[PDB]
Amino acid sequence: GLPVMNTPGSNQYLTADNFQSPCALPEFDVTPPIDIPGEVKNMMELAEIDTMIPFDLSATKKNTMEMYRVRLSDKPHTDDPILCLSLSPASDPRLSHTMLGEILNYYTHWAGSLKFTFLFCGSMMATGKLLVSYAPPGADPPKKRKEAMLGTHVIWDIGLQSSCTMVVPWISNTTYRQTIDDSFTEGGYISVFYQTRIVVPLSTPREMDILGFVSACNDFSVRLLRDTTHI
Amino acid sequence: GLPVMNTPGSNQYLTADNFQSPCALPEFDVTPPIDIPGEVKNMMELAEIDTMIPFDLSATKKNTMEMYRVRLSDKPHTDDPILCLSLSPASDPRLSHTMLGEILNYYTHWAGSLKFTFLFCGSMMATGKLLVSYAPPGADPPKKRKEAMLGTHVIWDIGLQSSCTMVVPWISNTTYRQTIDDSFTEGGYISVFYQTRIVVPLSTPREMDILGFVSACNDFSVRLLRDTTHI
Amino acid sequence: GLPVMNTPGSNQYLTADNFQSPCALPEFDVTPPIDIPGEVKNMMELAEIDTMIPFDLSATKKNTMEMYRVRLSDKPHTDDPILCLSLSPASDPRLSHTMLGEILNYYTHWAGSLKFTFLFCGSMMATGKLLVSYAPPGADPPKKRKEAMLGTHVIWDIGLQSSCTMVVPWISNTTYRQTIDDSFTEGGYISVFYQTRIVVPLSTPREMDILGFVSACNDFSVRLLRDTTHI
Amino acid sequence: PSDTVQTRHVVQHRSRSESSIESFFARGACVTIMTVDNPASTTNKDKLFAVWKITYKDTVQLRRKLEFFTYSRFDMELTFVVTANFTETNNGHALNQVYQIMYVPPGAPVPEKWDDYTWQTSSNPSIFYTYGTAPARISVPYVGISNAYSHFYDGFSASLNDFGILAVRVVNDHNPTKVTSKIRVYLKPKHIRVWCPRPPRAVAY
Amino acid sequence: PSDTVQTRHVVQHRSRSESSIESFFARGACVTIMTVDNPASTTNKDKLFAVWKITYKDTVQLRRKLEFFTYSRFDMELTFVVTANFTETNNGHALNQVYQIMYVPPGAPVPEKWDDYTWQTSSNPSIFYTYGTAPARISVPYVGISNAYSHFYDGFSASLNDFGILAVRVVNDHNPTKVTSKIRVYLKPKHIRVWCPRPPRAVAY
Amino acid sequence: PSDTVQTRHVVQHRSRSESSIESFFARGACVTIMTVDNPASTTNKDKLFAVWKITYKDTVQLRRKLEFFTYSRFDMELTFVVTANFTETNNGHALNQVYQIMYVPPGAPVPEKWDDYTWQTSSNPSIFYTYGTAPARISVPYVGISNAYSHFYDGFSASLNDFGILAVRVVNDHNPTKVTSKIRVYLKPKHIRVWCPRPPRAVAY
Amino acid sequence: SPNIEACGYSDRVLQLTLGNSTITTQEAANSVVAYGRWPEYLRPTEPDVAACRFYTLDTVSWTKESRGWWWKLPDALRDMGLFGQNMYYHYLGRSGYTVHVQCNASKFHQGALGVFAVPEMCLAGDSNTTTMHTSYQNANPGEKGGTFTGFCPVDYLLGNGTLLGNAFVFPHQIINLRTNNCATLVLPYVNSLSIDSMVKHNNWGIAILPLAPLNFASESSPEIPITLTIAPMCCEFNGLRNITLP
Amino acid sequence: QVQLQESGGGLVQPGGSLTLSCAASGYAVSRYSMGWFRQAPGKENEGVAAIDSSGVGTTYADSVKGRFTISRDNAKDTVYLRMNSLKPEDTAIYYCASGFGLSLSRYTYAYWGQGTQVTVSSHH
Amino acid sequence: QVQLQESGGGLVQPGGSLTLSCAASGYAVSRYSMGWFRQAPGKENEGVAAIDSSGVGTTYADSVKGRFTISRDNAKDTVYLRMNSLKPEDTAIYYCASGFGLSLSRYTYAYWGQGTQVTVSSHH
Amino acid sequence: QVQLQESGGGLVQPGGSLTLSCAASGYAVSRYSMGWFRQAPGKENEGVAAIDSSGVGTTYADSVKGRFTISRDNAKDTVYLRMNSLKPEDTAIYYCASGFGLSLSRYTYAYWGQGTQVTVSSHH
Repeated sequence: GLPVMNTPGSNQYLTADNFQSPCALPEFDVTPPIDIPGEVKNMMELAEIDTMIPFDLSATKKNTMEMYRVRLSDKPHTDDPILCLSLSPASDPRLSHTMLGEILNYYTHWAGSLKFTFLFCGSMMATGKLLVSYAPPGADPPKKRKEAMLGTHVIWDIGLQSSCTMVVPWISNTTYRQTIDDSFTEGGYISVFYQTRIVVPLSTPREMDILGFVSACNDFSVRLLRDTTHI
Repeated sequence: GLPVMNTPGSNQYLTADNFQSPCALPEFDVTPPIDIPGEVKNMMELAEIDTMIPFDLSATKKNTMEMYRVRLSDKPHTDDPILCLSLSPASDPRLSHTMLGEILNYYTHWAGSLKFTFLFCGSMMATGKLLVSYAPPGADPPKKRKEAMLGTHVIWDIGLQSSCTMVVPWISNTTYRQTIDDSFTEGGYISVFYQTRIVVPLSTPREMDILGFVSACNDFSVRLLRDTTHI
Repeated sequence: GLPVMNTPGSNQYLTADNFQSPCALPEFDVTPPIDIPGEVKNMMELAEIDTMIPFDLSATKKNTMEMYRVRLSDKPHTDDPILCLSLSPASDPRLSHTMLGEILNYYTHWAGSLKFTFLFCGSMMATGKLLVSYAPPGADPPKKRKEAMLGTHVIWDIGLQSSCTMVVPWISNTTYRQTIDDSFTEGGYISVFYQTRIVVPLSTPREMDILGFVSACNDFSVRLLRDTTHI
Repeated sequence: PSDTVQTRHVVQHRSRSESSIESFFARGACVTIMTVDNPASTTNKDKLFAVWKITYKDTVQLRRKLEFFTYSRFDMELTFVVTANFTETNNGHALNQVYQIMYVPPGAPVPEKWDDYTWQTSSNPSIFYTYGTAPARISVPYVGISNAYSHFYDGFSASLNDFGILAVRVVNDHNPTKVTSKIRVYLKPKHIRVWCPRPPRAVAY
Repeated sequence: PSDTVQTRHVVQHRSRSESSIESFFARGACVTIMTVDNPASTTNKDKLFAVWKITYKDTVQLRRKLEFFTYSRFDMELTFVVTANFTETNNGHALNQVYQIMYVPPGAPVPEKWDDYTWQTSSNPSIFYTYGTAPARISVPYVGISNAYSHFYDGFSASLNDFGILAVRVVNDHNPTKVTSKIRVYLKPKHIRVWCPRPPRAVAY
Repeated sequence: PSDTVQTRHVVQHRSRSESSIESFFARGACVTIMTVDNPASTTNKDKLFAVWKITYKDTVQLRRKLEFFTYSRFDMELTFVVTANFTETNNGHALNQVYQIMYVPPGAPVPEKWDDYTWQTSSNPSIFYTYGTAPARISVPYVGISNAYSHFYDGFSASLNDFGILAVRVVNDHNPTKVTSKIRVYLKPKHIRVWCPRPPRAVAY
Repeated sequence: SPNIEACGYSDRVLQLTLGNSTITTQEAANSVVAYGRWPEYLRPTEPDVAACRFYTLDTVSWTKESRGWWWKLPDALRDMGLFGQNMYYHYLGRSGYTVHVQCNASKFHQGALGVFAVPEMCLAGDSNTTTMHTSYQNANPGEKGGTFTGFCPVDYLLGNGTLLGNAFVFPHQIINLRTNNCATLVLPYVNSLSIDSMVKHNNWGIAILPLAPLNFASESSPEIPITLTIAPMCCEFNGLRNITLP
Repeated sequence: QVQLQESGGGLVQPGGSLTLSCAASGYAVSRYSMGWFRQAPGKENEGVAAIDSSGVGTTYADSVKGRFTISRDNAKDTVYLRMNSLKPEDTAIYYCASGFGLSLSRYTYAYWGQGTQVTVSSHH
Repeated sequence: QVQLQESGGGLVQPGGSLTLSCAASGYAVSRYSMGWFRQAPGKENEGVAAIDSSGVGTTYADSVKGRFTISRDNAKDTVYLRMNSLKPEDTAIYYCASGFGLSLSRYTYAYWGQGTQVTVSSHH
Repeated sequence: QVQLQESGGGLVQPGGSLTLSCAASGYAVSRYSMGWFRQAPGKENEGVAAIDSSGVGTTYADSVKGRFTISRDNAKDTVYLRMNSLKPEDTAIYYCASGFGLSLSRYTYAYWGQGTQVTVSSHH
């Protein structure tokens, strides 16, 4: 017989191995596959589809369907932003319920860009100008209009285009950022301000709503498969 | 001096590393190797040689040399098989004392086929027909002849050919099966039944014996080197 | 949306991963690099520069600047070596304070050769012959001249060349030797003996000193980044 | 750098290999724990046999992961880490035991009494696992009656798909010192492919 | 074999890849521990905010390693493993919290009261981290004002370099049941390059 | 699928790399534990030195593995993880110690008294290991007098082969506070080749 | 391992005449080369066909109570003419063996005789801290040979603490009565050295154990016999020494 | 999981000067600004007071202003809203939240309080 | 390691109705059928009774049949062989084994019992 | 870290026969030879006595010889220097060290003792 040698590692079962085992059913005719439309290849492709961000997670409005309707009120020109979203995936409760967030709860690292969309749902005739602004990592979330107005920002026109897109880049220190709340490494800050104010024709409801959608970009990737399932 | 940088990992000894160390004996003339016949290249080559399966591990017959002699008795046509071997390597005590089994106690996974041989040691003139049958993974071990007769089986003729081979395939769910008793994932079932019965000339001993040999096939492989040595 | 699947590993942060993360500062003009002389590429290049071995780590002379001056005394022809250095990196306190030693406290394994230099600092006119000897791994450190004189040794002439180099080879059992004090796997033994004795002109100080330098060779390498930092 | 136009995104892939479907599910997870024994005692409860219907539905870890899709095909690999020990506080002894594990293809007779004919099965695959060696392993390919396993089946006739049943018992006879044993079952779906992607089940199962 | 001539050394390289500068420092190490909270109580000490100046100088592990050189340039990656728990011994409840982590580029206004304008910052990058997901990550490239970070600066005007400041607070309002949380910060210097190599600091820092 | 002819087997290799001879034995295992000390006390028992004859025969793990064959040639790599601590319950102090480990080629004088000439050895290789650094390592190539090491030698003249002897002692002189130290020895046989394959020794050694 | 099926009965009688010796083999076919290596010449004094002729040992009787038998090489052949002399007249000697074990019985006898050739077969003495043990004579039975038991080798442990069911790892053939009468084993020179001291070190161990018991029809021959014929293949020795006439 | 426990909520009577308090779990106060919102019976939520303890930047509602005082602790990590001169409209259910922020706005907040009602009603 | 402890073996007298019992360690009864074999003094082993508790499929020896009753527990995992009307031939050493099986056959068994002799002899 | 604790050092008077002792921590005595060195007041260090317990190879200084006796234990791992017939010059601070060695030489030593002075002075 061929002179062999059992090295350390034999008689051990690796839960993440890749060996070939005896097939318990010889010649079983397997029903062939068909093109059922919607084949998926990788998880990072589910994130490439926008999901609606639950902006309002307040006491009464959290868990109800109103956790998506961002209401532009009939209040003054208070520079306090009309919405500030912390672009810190796990260190901020809001971005963790999105599809894009769900996939990021199955890994430890993430790289690439994330894009924000804002579909305005206001009485056709109604107009105005809002200022969607982003403040790069580390820098404190902009509190006054002018402040935000100096960082990366788009002055989105209600009257002209209904849907507003703003792609937040990948201005990161390391090559891979965290998905854990060890430290609050404040990434970006998607911030929306009243540039002008809303102008309404005749007597159309003075408080209409907006929706926000977040998704991954083609350059978005993840690593180190970890998980957390409970009982 | 060349600007270097000590990364994390220095001053650590990995028990499974592969570095080059200072050779404690410079220029020691090493006695050259000779072709001593029987060089081995891999462990999986020791399994490629049949070893005798200890079928009878009963109280008195276990540990004695009779643990290999499978005696075809002078009993009736009771459909209860004349031998059923569970093809569940570690989850069945019998296949673990074979050479093929020994190597599988040094790993965690195994793939490929296993072949069974049956050398009949009965009085030349003596004849008969036995039915060596295999039942694929999961399905319960065949208890009645007819039952077994419908699954993969060879109707081995005593009178014609002395040695019977039956290659059990690799009809496995995963790509690598276990070598641990976590669950009794019943693989195959090598089963031998009395197809006819034994016919003996004149008055030659009516109870002769058979031997069983198990081995690996060229496509048989293992992974994840683990072990268990005690005191 | 693209059908994806979250495998085990998601939402885990690997401290040694390599992913791409969002860059917190988009378009920040980074001050370009300049050729500041002395760029380093690898740590193993800092060892390639000789460092002075602290031979005398005695009670009073340890920690003071005299821990480098090896004084050739005005004593007899006692065969007891004038210096024996154990070439067992971590298992011998002296070779662990050298630069070459420092890098070896950041790994677990080391291979390749180590070279020893001896710069004699004695009154020009002064002469003599010393015997720098090396005894390969395992063999006991040579105690008598003759003994050492039979192993690998260079009979360094004070009067002729001031600096003496002796390259200790890589005569090692395994492919990578340890940097831990688990066992005292005695490697080499750099040993210096009085071949002749020192001869001094007129009345010049009869006790001058020597310095020793150790470094790595181009074939020297390390592996498995480990560390030990304390408080 | 700091740029916000409205392009598509920015660049092209940046390597995503470990997030692919095959590597998402390529991690074996416990699916159940089957407890057997060899009672000299007439314990018609644990009575040697223990039968478990092969369903992912029992464990959470593997469940949510599989729910991210509506349809799937997957060659199923099973591993059997079998562990034992003596029950009673006694210096009683035993010889190494051999367990028979049976995979029974979907839509067959399910074994009851550890006795009965259905334990011989001329067809059902089985694995005789001698104790104290590397755990046992068998791969049951896509055994669906349809073109994919329906994670969420809509409509009428819950028997999701039926991946079969596992039955484990001791083969050795009645030992004076009663031995308990737990049969851990692991399931690595391999060559997995999925279809329509649903939102993840948020709550508790 | 046993040879002692006086050559250069003996042979040519034998593979040294894992000892290279990039792989020497490619190991993330804790740099600090920032403790926050959401006090319904007026604890003007921990008062939500916690500010830490980004300095390696605090931790030893990363320090000595960086001291082996005099100059360096390194794109800095930060990771934020955020963990929480309730303080008071009470069956009080809370909804998942969202923490805002702010990176502030070197030479900006450092936030004091958790309140003040400097927390809105139209320019300073921030990261809103919802709890219970993969830790947050941002990469701040070489933010030096010079051509390299001076590990040991000689001369006069210790503010070594200034890599910025991190401020973390809870965004949610005052919950009846007070929740403490520790923000661990990890720093993997990437694309690192170094210059003049000094002897290692032997002693205690 | 379900097929039983009588061919040779079925197909061709399917990858077996990690089961190869080189990777079977490429795992270092403890071979012994040598205890030394630096007694100011005249403990003519432990008296600094500790000599151990290099034999695999002492440890089981490595033994059975090597017994699967009858003959072998193997370049032997040794690693020395040296650990220490103070004995007496006292706030006594010590400076870092240097241990000398000596490999002595098969068929030489074995050292007794920690004193004697045989500790200088103009020929025997030695390794001076300063404490508190990466463990020491030396590779002693095939030092057999034959063409292979005889695992099971049949016939007459048990001194199996003789792979040498290791002697370890403290080099530093008598410290007021007595320090004990254990020298763990690891053995990774490298470039291993084997010959006639015997059945494995089943029992206890 | 040895799963062959020549014919069954008898076909042709091909006789092997090597020098003065003449065996008439059952046929000749069904031969197993150990590890697939032929006995070659050291790559000396070559006594050829003079020292390369068939010597036949004692024919032992296989009975219903037989536990087995075992021999040693060269040992057994130390009392055989020329090869015996060349063994005691030299300090060096390397030579292979063509062990041809023949066993004749009637078509009314049943059983299985397996011939296992064990290289360096040390016999029973769990004294690792010391093998050899049993004296030279108790270890060297010679032509007569020693016997296994249920100087005490335990059959199920192949007389060395390793289950006989694994023995099949060594070169071997199973003479299974109903099949072949003959078994052929060519063992090349295996030793740790190039050439060696034949008187001291035993290169091989032919062990014939009973796999199946003997069962003769009603009443017949209470026992059958097994013969061992061995022949030195490509024999060399260095160098004569005072033809130390006895 | 960040916890903000809303305590100090009880019945006052037109002119009351009660105080509310909330602790910070999982994070350091200065990492998140802190605020309050009231669900007026049968009405939408209104911002009341919010400051970030980092540097303490005070901001109040138009009605609320002057009377109410938002203060923050960094030692116990608590927010103390001194609800001075409570009036009949101020009969609402308060909630403490952490923002970014740094002031009154329906959104821009992360973790929310459970619930507490300060009833500003003069009764016998 | 699967343990089957053979208990309930003692001296009876021609017509005895004793009972034997064996526990199941390391495995669940239904995974292995359960049986008995007796070593008749100076004779080869004979199959006596065997059933698999999975669905309980009874099978007895030709001599033994009717009188002896094989029953199985899945709670305590025990096999109870009610050896009724014991006769002089039934003076043998019993052994409990787990099979596959599902009945009487020398082989087809895995784990074996230690040993117990039920002597069916009427003595004073 | 190897520890050698230098004990047994005290004031003797011209003709004293005191003894010193040192333990071996971190290593086995036979792995390192053992010695002594004295710092004569205002002088350089001088080798006194050294042996390796492996096979016990005795070596003494020219002055010291005969009178002083170096002995080693392998059980307690201690070195016992019987300083017999102590003289006025022998009023020095001793130190125990482990070498390689196997004798008296300024260098060739690894671990060193803390310090102990044996004063050989006859006083009242």
